Amino acid sequence: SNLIEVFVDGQSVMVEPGTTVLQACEKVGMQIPRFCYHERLSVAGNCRMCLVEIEKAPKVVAACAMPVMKGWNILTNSEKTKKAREGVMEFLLANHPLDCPICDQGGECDLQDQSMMFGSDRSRFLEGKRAVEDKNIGPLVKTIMTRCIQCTRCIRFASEIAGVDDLGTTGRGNDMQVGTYIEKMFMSELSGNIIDICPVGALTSKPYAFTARPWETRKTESIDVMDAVGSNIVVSTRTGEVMRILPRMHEDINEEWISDKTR
Amino acid sequence: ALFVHRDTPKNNPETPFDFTPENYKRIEAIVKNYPEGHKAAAVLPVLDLAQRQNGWLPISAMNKVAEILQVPPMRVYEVATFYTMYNRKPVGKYHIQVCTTTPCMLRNSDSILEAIQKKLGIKVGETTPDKLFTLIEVECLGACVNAPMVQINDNYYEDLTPKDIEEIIDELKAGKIPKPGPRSGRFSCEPAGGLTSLTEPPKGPGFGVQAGL
Amino acid sequence: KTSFGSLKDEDRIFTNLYGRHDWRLKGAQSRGDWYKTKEILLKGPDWILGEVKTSGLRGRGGAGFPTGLKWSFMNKPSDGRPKYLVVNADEGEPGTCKDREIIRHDPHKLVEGCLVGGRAMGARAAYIYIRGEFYNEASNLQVAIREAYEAGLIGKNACGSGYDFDVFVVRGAGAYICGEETALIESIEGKQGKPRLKPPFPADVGVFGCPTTVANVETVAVSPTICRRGGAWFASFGRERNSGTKLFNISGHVNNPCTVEEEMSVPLKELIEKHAGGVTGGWDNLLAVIPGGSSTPLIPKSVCETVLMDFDALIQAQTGLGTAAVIVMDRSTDIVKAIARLIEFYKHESCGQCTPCREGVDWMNKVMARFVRGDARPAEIDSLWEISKQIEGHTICALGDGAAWPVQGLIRHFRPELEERMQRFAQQHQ
Amino acid sequence: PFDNTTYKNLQHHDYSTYTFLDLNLDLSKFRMPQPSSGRESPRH
Ligand SMILES: NC(=O)C1=CN([C@@H]2O[C@H](COP(=O)(O)OP(=O)(O)OC[C@H]3O[C@@H](n4cnc5c(N)ncnc54)[C@H](O)[C@@H]3O)[C@@H](O)[C@H]2O)C=CC1
Ligand SMILES: Cc1cc2nc3c(=O)[nH]c(=O)nc-3n(C[C@H](O)[C@H](O)[C@H](O)COP(=O)(O)O)c2cc1C
Ligand code: SF4
Ligand code: SF4
Ligand code: SF4
Ligand code: FES
Ligand code: FES
Ligand SMILES: [K+]
Repeated sequence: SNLIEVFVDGQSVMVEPGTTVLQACEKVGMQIPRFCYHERLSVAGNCRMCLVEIEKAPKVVAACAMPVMKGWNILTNSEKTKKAREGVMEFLLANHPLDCPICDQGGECDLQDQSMMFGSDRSRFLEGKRAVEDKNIGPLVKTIMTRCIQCTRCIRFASEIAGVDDLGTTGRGNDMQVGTYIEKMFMSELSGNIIDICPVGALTSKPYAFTARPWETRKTESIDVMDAVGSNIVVSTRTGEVMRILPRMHEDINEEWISDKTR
Repeated sequence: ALFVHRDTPKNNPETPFDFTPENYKRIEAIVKNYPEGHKAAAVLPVLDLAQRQNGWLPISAMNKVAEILQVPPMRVYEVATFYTMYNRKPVGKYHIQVCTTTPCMLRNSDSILEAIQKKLGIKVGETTPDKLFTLIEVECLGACVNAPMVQINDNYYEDLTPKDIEEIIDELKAGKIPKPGPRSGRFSCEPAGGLTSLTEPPKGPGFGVQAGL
Repeated sequence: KTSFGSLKDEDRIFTNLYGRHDWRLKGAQSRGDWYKTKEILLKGPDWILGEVKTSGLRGRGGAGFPTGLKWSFMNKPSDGRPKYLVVNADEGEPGTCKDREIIRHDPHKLVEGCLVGGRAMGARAAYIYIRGEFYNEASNLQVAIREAYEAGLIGKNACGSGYDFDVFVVRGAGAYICGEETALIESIEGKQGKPRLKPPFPADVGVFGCPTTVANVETVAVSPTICRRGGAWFASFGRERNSGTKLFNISGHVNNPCTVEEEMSVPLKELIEKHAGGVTGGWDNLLAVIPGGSSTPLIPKSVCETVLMDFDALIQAQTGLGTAAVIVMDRSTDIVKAIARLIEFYKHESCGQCTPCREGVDWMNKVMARFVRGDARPAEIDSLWEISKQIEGHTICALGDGAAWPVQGLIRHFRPELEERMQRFAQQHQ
Repeated sequence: PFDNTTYKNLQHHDYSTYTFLDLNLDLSKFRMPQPSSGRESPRH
């Protein structure tokens, strides 16, 4: 074989060559915080949340991209790893709008959860926040780009899985905006998965807008009958009333996507 | 300067734009410069050539470039919006650019900018009513030992004074072209008090070559 | 040797640096260029790399990486992909103008270095990336490349050596971030100037996925002279691990701003007093010096007296040699406004890919505008130090460190001035 | 003769807006054929 031995917090595990630090930590049972990394999208490495300190090395590496080699010890809960996570989340929340009560992502927001779990507890920001002009991409996805953190999952999904090539990043520096640069409607058969894979409330569901909250919906696993694929789904209801339909993880049929007719 | 486009009557996808045949030959030379399978690598020079033909980039050169090079137009939009040398708005005939970074701000480029502003009667980012000048403020332009300096189109005007640059603007308003160089006694980059180094003639070929070569 | 400085005119590599002689092929061959290039290309890539390694040459881009090992990273048998040399002539760093003079006045030295470097690692071609604003310099370089092509020095059967080597010139579109090697590689390929991550290094995956070596103009244009005069001759200047000569650009509040070649370990005071004509107002009027352009932290008057201008003598003085661009500010300089202007410059020329630079450089721009106006309390000085520590070391490329370093240098050397300005505003306003 | 005063870079005062691309077009007939990746475009 070709298994190499790596150490996660001193625990020895076997990994294949080319395996990143994030996958090794997932193999031992640790979940690295991540924003721009998705297991089915390409590796981008532009959010710097997955920074972890390899011991005997005075520079944190990106766990979502850096492969492991023999003898590497990964300190997933060291002091400088936590300091790096706190600094990255401070920079992420420097310009975020105070829109949590008016947000459809509230209660199921990734940013809120790892800010409660890995971020700091108060703010040192004192200046004016930025504002981004909202774009229209269709009657299926509601777009509020003041909440986008430029994670570039839109572009990767539209360029690799949807195969449309209609989303991009126009601008430079702090004024970089994810959009289409013109009044163009992103209309494909898989246009709800960008709602699914947006870590923030920038791309929300237009028919679902302002209807329920994630902590109260009862989730029941069911089977899609719209097509012959047999997609496994979750129907989330509220007091005997169907509210929304989400995909289910099933690597043999519909790995984590569904068509928008199902949704 | 916004990074989103609205279809104005002057800037729409139906705006006529096409390459002249000699520009088509130059475009084919640009494409032939790059390896096969990577024809998308010629987005920058073809777009620059389209700007030099038209003077600015509407949304008809970008989709023409995307059709010619067989790329998605979103990538051409990304390239046009990323780089600062691409004019998505119609600028005047002479694009004056004043560099106000620290090596130029130490040598009083603000006096030059103020003299230009109160000579032309406009401000930074504004054009003249007759569409002849456009004054914007840029970063360092690689002539910091010749500070202060401005750049007009492809011409570098260096070691300027307010009176000298007022005369330069007057020369441009008369239709003449000035000499693109330093305006003091120095020629390119030497000290103004004469050559401190390289006063000896160069030794020519065969000097100091090691043995066995 | 312990005393350094005052390089003789026979030992300067860049003759016709000031443009006083002919820059074309007749003027190039009358000075020593294109001499015995067939023997250089025939002696072997390993021989050329050994001559570069023995010279002790470090990267003149600003990193100071040893060029011999970096060029020896490409000495591997090809897996069918072509191999490329990419010469970077972006030169967007403030204070730096040496590569512009090298392109404008000595293009034949650059293309001879391109041929030698291509032979040194078996490169197929050369993609000289030049700045978008350097139109006349790029045109002069193209004229010289045409003159070399028509004489058979490069192209098919290069210099009668049987080696195949092309030289291409591409032009940027006004982005300082494109000066970075991986960002330049992405910009050549028809994408934005967003830098890649390492690994993969450019020797494994570079332009078009091929093996690629990115090299500065100043570390390329000396390779023919190193291979002709000898590695030990180049290593006979400067201290240990700082061998060779260097182009220095003195600008700012000086009597004569100029670009001058000099030995590596010349004192800064000797360099200023000999080639720049002195500080405007005398040496007692000196306030601060930025040693290596805007990426490196400044040093005050007291430190600046007895510091040599090489890598180690500045690293031990908590700064860097950088592009070897000396910016001089006398006592009439509002130093806070200058550093705020530098932070604004780094704010504008940031690609925005990775979030610590994209957010925190604007953050320091805002707090530095407030510091220049004096509208602050002394706690946000230490808060700004913490922010600059949070950026430095958590970014994709090295623009984050290059924007964090001047803030840290200004804080460390001039916190009393910030405090008195801020308390003066607080007294006059309330 | 040995001159150290006259600026010899006087060719760049007569450069138009098409000089670089015309020079590249002239050079395009001297260069070797480019390698191919086996496909016309990455999305083909
Ligand atoms: N010259 C200019 O205009 C500017 C220069 N700089 C300077 O540039 C420096 C930062 O630039 P970097 O390229 O990030 O420096 P450094 O981290 O990367 O490395 C320099 C070169 O060595 C290569 N390298 C380093 N370690 C390697 C390894 N283990 N294996 C293979 N290749 C390896 C890199 O790929 C690169 O080509 C700083 O010193 C900064 O002051 C910064 C801004 C502007
Ligand atoms: C933002 C940024 C801009 C840079 N710009 C340049 C440049 O204009 N010229 C240069 O030689 N190096 C520049 N560098 C340094 C390069 O990354 C790299 O060190 C250099 O191109 C090659 O170094 P070498 O001299 O060892 O070949 C820049 C680095 C960064 C992070
Ligand atoms: S996206 Fe998340 S953090 Fe942002 S406003 Fe919505 S719930 Fe709050
Ligand atoms: S809208 Fe959401 S998924 Fe798209 S780039 Fe922004 S944060 Fe990422
Ligand atoms: S540090 Fe700034 S310029 Fe460099 S990759 Fe990150 S966002 Fe881009
Ligand atoms: S998850 Fe690795 S940088 Fe974003
Ligand atoms: S700082 Fe103005 S040209 Fe460089
Ligand atoms: K979402």
